[PDB]
Amino acid sequence: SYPIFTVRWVAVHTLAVPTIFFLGAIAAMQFIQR
Amino acid sequence: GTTGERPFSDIITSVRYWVIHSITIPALFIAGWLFVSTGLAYDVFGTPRPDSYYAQEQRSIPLVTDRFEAKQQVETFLEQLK
Amino acid sequence: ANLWERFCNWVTSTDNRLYVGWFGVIMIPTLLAATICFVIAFIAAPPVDIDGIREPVSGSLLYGNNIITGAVVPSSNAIGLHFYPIWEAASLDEWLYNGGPYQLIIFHFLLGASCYMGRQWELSYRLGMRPWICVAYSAPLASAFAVFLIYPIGQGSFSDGMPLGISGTFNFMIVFQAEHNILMHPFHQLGVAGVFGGALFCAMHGSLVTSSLIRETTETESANYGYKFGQEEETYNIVAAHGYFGRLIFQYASFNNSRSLHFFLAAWPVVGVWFTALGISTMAFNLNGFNFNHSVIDAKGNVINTWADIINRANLGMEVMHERNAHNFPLDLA
Amino acid sequence: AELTPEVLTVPLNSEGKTITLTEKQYLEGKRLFQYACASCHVGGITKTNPSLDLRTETLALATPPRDNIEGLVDYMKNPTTYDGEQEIAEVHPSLRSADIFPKMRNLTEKDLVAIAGHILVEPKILGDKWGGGKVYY
Amino acid sequence: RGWFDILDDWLKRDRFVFVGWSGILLFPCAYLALGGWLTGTTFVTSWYTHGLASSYLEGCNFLTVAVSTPANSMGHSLLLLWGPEAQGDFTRWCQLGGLWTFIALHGAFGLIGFMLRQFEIARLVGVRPYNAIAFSAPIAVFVSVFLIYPLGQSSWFFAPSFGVAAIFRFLLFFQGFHNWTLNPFHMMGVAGVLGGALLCAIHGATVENTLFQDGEGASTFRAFNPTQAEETYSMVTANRFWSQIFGIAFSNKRWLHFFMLFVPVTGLWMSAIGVVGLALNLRSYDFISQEIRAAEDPEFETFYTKNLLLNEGIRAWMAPQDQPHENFVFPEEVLPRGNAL
Amino acid sequence: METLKITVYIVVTFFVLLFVFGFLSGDPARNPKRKD
Amino acid sequence: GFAWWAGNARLINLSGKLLGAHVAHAGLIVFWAGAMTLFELAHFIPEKPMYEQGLILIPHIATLGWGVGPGGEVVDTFPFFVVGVVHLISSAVLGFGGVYHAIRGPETLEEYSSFFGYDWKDKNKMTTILGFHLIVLGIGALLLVAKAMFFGGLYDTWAPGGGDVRVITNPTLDPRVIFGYLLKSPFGGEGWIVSVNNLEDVVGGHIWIGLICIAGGIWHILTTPFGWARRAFIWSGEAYLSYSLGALSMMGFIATCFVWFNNTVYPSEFYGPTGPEASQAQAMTFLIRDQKLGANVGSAQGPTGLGKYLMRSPTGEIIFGGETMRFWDFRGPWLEPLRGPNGLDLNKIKNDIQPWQERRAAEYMTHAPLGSLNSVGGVATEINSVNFVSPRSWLATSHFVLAFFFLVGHLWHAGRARAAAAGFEKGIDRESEPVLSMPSLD
Ligand code: CLA
Ligand code: CLA
Ligand code: CLA
Ligand code: CLA
Ligand code: CLA
Ligand SMILES: CC1=C(/C=C/C(C)=C/C=C/C(C)=C/C=C/C=C(C)/C=C/C=C(C)/C=C/C2=C(C)CCCC2(C)C)C(C)(C)CCC1
Ligand SMILES: CC1=C(/C=C/C(C)=C/C=C/C(C)=C/C=C/C=C(C)/C=C/C=C(C)/C=C/C2=C(C)CCCC2(C)C)C(C)(C)CCC1
Ligand SMILES: CCCCCCCCCCCCCCCCCC(=O)O
Ligand code: OEX
Ligand SMILES: [Cl-]
Ligand SMILES: [Cl-]
Ligand SMILES: [Fe+2]
Repeated sequence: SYPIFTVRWVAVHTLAVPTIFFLGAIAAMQFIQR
Repeated sequence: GTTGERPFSDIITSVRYWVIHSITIPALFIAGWLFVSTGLAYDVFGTPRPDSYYAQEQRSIPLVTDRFEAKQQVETFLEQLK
Repeated sequence: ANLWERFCNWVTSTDNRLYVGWFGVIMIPTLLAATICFVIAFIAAPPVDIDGIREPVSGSLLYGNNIITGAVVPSSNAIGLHFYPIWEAASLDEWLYNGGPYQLIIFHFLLGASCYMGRQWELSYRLGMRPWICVAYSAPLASAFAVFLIYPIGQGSFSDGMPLGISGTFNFMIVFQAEHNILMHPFHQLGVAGVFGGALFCAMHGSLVTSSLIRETTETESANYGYKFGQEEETYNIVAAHGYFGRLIFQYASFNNSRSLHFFLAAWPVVGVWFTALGISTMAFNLNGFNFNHSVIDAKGNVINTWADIINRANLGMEVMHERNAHNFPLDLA
Repeated sequence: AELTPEVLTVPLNSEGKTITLTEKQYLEGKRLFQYACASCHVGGITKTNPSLDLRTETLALATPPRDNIEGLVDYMKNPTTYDGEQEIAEVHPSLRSADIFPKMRNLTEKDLVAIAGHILVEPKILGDKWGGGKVYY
Repeated sequence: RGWFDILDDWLKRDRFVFVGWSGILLFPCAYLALGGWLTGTTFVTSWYTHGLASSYLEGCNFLTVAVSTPANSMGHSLLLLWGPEAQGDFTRWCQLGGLWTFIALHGAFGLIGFMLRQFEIARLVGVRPYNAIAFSAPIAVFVSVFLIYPLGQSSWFFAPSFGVAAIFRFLLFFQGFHNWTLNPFHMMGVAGVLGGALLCAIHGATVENTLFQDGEGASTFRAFNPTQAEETYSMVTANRFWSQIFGIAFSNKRWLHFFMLFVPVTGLWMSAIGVVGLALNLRSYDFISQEIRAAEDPEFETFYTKNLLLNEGIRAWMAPQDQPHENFVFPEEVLPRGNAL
Repeated sequence: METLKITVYIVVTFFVLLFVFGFLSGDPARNPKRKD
Repeated sequence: GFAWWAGNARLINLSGKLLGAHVAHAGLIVFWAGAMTLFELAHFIPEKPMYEQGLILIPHIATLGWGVGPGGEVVDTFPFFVVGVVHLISSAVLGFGGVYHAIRGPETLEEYSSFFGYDWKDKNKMTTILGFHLIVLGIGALLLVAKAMFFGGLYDTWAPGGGDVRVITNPTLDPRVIFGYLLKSPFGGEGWIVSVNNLEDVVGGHIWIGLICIAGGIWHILTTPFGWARRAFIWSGEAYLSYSLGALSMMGFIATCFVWFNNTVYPSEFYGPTGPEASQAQAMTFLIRDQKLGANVGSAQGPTGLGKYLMRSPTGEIIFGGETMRFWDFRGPWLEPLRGPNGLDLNKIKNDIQPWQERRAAEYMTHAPLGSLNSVGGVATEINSVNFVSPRSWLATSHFVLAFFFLVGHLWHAGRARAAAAGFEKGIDRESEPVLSMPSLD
């Protein structure tokens, strides 16, 4: 029986969640035109 | 060997994992996307839009030249585009 | 008792205090020639017309240099890539004016260093070692080839090879930046990562091993006396060191295989320095660093400067000033 | 700031008639300038003769005046030296010399207007940088 | 068996990512430094502090984005969010350069955090604290370059900006203004960094090419076991090789590994010292004896005079756009330029 | 200058012949394990 | 005993599966040659010089006489298509044999057939395979001769009237000429074989090489290595690999210098001007401009006291001034009409410069092989605008890198072959450590 929510769980998501969001913002940017 | 957390290779080959994360990962991607496509990123951070670095017949940088009036100076420059 | 076979036996002997070997039969004279000429020229050579414009540059101590400013000066741009041995000059005076010593030294040295690398292979074979130390040395060796031979070949002149001096070196690297934007070149970036990382991992490895030394000594003696040359037991505790470093980061970012670890140590700087030597070698043919000059403009078309455009202002000031008397026409094409 | 019609308005001819280009014509001009001209004329200078540039004020003082769409279209058909005294079609690209300058072969009349328009707009956007050379990079 | 000991119990549990007491300082500060950099390089301009675009949002790429220094007119303001400059407005804070102090200062306390963590884990695991000692060099470099240097200058504006190309500009600034390549403290740093990379490569290569045959495979990595007593490569054969190849070799494994600590750590400390000098413009810029001769003797020329001409070019061609608060206007006729170029 | 040129040609030739002939004199066999 | 990351070393003694790898890989080479040609063709725009368009393969085909006419103008693109399609089609056949021999065919060949099977240690068999391939190679070099002499000729940049395809009717056979090149110094004004400047010498050199390779091939089929060679070498697959890596490395370095200096078999019409060419063309350009304004370019003293336009080389020849003093060994068809016996002829410069020469100089000066990695053209301080990096820079840099790594591969595999043959490639035997039976040095 393994736990689901751990300090490890938090470290991981503390980085992965904003990364994916930032990757989404940056992908939109490739379609900005001047 | 191990400190009793569930191994990563067990988690990411597991079906429950991908059931949650095929939603959470695209949703985040689309959220960040909308952050930019709506223009909200510009307004939160104060980043000039391509049409608002300069005024039409201006080629001076709107450079902050005062420490304690600096916030007021930026606002002055920004009005000179409106 | 055969004379040739006795001589062969001595050349390749593993009992000589310094290994000679067949690679050493070429390395010894070429390096002695290059060393003797370098020392004489550093101390006493007269000024050399490096750029072919009859504007001689003083490199030696007796002509008003110190250790920092002194240099054996590259050969005249009038010579280009022509071979300029002593016997092609009408006199030593001429040969000195035109930079002959630079050619003598770098050709002898590049040959002797090449053989140094082979000598590293050769003795490894006579000792029954594995052979690839020389492969590690090919990284510094390729770097010297790049700045003394390759870059001259592509630019057409040994006058644009690297001076053999401390300030001369800096002159070469400032002018390289103006003509190639080397900093914006990814192979120089890998070189910096190779050299920064190598220093990092040098310190890491030294500090982790030093940290896990096994108490063999008292506080009044150097711990170094806890290891005796040729003892069979390891002298530190890799598991305690793996257990410290795995916790500083996390376990699977730490090596407990000492073979993998030392291979990592070998490969990271060697490969980074391969790339930066390849950077110089390919900027020799003018495939230069990224150019983002005026890449950002606004809705009207105004240029919006970035840090790359600021780099470009610095590059311009180097460009317009270097070899200030040497250009008659508006493009420095080589 | 933006590419307003005011900036896309350039002289059509020496009689001070004007013409207002589209943003489309201007970007087409810029594209066509890079295709056929910028190897020598990048940034409004002239690499093979730096004493003559594409600054409006220089073109205005060319004989046939060239600070207008007509002058520049004609120039691209029948280039002359700066005083108008000789034709230089054989050492300068032009429709007249498109046998020896093959990039000029597929240029239509509308393309020539766009190129001319680009050349006349750009110094309004870039000012001193246009034709000023490396001092202004 | 009170609360402090219970919290100690928990902070020091063996888990995938160890926390410790030092983690309380480290992990907030590291994550915020790193988030500030990622945030600023993705979304934040340098238009009002530098007249520069500097985010992905503005059209920059990974090499040209930066979190740029505050405007020169901020002096050494801490630029707190709630301070009198930004007055709590987040947007203006970003625009005045507040993210630079944010990253620099959280970064500094994170570096402390990290070194306390090397101390904390070293003590729990039972080993000597040399990894922590070695990391003092990275800290010396960071504080001398990002903090001491701009504090001796007019403002944070002349600190390095956190960005790839921005750091390149800092390299070239130091050449043209400080003649930093001429500085023997940089030269000792160069020797320590290049000496470190040499020692790293040559030590790895040597171990791998004096391996003992301890398995039968062509892959020699399998034939190691981290709890074996025996050395996995021959120090005797390694010593003979280098003695015969190079004249001298290491003979003491302990000295060897200490020297690998010593060389790059010392080099970095030396370069930090010279940067402290440059905080004051205390440069190794010139050799007086050279200048006296050259001023009197126009046929006298060295690589030293040639390099100052390049510096003088760097200063005059970059200063107007790199120091915009100064309103430098250099007419074309005053720019130093050689013939034609 | 020609005396010099010829002297150097001879010195260099001599050393290069030692090198070629030395490595042709059974060099694979000069190791400490399997000699052939 | 090899790990996955050294997994192809598992093939050393599986001659069948190893044949499949070699032939599958041969198919990728041919695939790339085909696909890439068609890609360049689909992008080709004939109004634009080849070198403004990123072409490296079409220039090789045009150099052979296909597709082009006078001046290097492209007249017919169909020859390029054919070369692409045929290479593309042929790679399926090699692909097919490749994966059949790697997956399904017998994994060893020596039980199935004593002719095709081989042992690496079998010196007779090895030189026989070598012999066959030497003959193939000799045939190939003769195909180049055949093209030049019997099937349309080659592009000749030196031909009078701007260059043209020319049939080669008198290939040079004089071995003092052909082997004279092998003995020229590689230094400036000499250029070893990179200085070959005319197609007669190119074709004659290939007659010689074809005959030598065919003779060499027959020689190696009929003989086995002499005892002195038997004792000089390591006789193993990895040793032979190491020999060829060294030879590829040497050849890569030569190809680098060829495409960088040689404008005969890499005509500047297709490949762009060389570095020396471009730089010579700048001085020419401004000599012309200035002389047209009234300047006396022969008597004009520059800042240094040397001529602003014209000076002497170190052996006296009249040459262009400025930094291009270094490129005075340059020779090209647009420039040679001005050369007299003492170098550039001041009376030809004043009277006989032609518009096409003025055009060509201007073109080459503005297409110098300088550019950034993202293909912004010109010097490193230039602004964005021109999308150009010379094909010569691309072909020189790529092949320098490949030659360098193949030299590393040579040292890797050579040292390892030596160690494996002596029996200590896996490490030092603890019980028989050679240094422990040697006396100490001191
Ligand atoms: C260990 C964690 C840590 C550390 C060391 C720092 C350190 C710092 N932060 Mg960061 N920060 C952190 C966590 C941390 N932060 C977290 C978790 C967040 C997210 C919420 C932030 C968000 C953040 C922002 C948004 C900003 C900072 C800023 C700063 C700087 C100024 C701090 C200051 O003046 O505090 C002053 C306060 C203290 C030092 C606390 C002292 C409290 C004492 C012990 C008790 C005193 C009595 C108390 C007030 C009694 C209550 C009275 C009441 C009943 C009325 C400094 C470098 C600023 C900065 O970087 O400027 C550029 C800034 O703008 N931080
Ligand atoms: C004709 C050329 C040739 C041939 C047939 C071989 C064949 C062999 N080599 Mg040698 N090798 C070569 C050239 C060659 N090598 C060169 C030029 C070098 C120097 C770089 C080496 C260096 C080398 C080493 C260091 C080693 C070998 C080894 C081996 C054996 C196993 C190789 C293997 O499984 O690779 C498997 C393939 C891989 C692991 C993939 C590697 C991928 C490369 C590094 C990256 C390429 C990326 C590319 C540039 C662009 C990517 C774009 C992106 C979209 C992906 C095998 C006998 C091993 C050995 O000793 O065997 C006894 C060994 O340890 N090779
Ligand atoms: C040019 C690249 C190249 C080539 C030609 C080969 C070829 C080969 N390798 Mg090597 N290898 C390579 C790269 C290459 N390798 C690299 C980069 C690595 C590192 C990742 C390795 C690592 C490696 C290992 C670890 C091993 C091999 C082995 C083998 C052999 C047997 C493989 C097998 O059983 O497949 C089984 C695979 C399949 C059945 C899957 C399908 C594979 C097919 C061929 C894909 C082709 C698709 C294609 C589009 C079809 C076109 C057909 C059409 C023309 C009709 C085979 C001769 C093995 C060996 O030596 O055996 C003793 C072995 O153990 N290789
Ligand atoms: C050099 C590469 C090479 C080598 C050494 C071999 C060797 C072998 N193959 Mg493989 N094979 C190859 C390429 C190669 N093959 C290719 C390219 C294909 C696909 C076309 C095949 C498909 C194939 C099959 C399907 C089979 C073999 C089999 C065999 C074996 C016996 C063949 C026989 O009896 O001769 C037959 C001899 C002839 C037909 C004489 C005609 C000569 C050839 C075909 C024409 C000349 C080609 C020319 C020189 C180059 C191409 C022209 C181009 C440049 C335009 C032998 C070990 C057999 C095997 O392993 O079974 C156990 C088997 O069944 N091969
Ligand atoms: C792919 C090409 C190739 C390969 C790998 C071989 C391989 C071999 N040959 Mg064959 N050979 C070839 C082509 C080839 N040959 C051709 C085309 C011919 C016809 C002319 C011959 C004629 C031939 C003869 C007549 C003999 C061999 C022999 C041998 C064996 C010994 C080779 C040796 O030690 O040379 C190494 C070279 C030397 C020891 C001395 C010469 C060194 C050169 C000249 C120095 C030049 C270096 C310089 C930097 C390079 C620049 C160019 C230079 C001209 C200036 C070996 C198995 C021998 C043997 O056993 O045959 C049974 C033998 O006697 N070969
Ligand atoms: C500042 C601030 C803050 C904070 C914030 C944060 C903390 C943030 C975070 C953020 C984040 C945290 C971010 C992230 C992002 C990320 C990203 C953006 C990533 C990317 C990456 C990539 C892109 C990669 C890729 C690649 C490549 C390129 C190659 C190699 C491989 C790979 C795949 C990796 C607060 C609130 C306190 C307030 C104040 C201000
Ligand atoms: C085609 C052509 C031509 C011709 C060419 C020819 C005719 C060539 C030849 C060439 C050749 C003829 C080559 C050579 C080669 C050689 C070499 C490259 C060698 C090597 C060697 C080695 C490698 C050795 C080694 C060793 C030693 C030293 C000791 C012992 C051991 C051993 C054996 C290892 C010409 C130019 C006219 C023109 C163009 C085209
Ligand atoms: C030692 C740890 C210190 C933690 C510092 C975290 C600070 C938390 C951020 C709070 C910022 C709110 C400021 C915005 C409101 C200011 C309005 C005003 O100036 O009156
Ligand atoms: O010499 Mn040395 O440096 Ca290569 O560019 Mn051109 O040249 Mn000179 O000038 Mn910039
Ligand atoms: Cl200089
Ligand atoms: Cl010049
Ligand atoms: Fe070690």
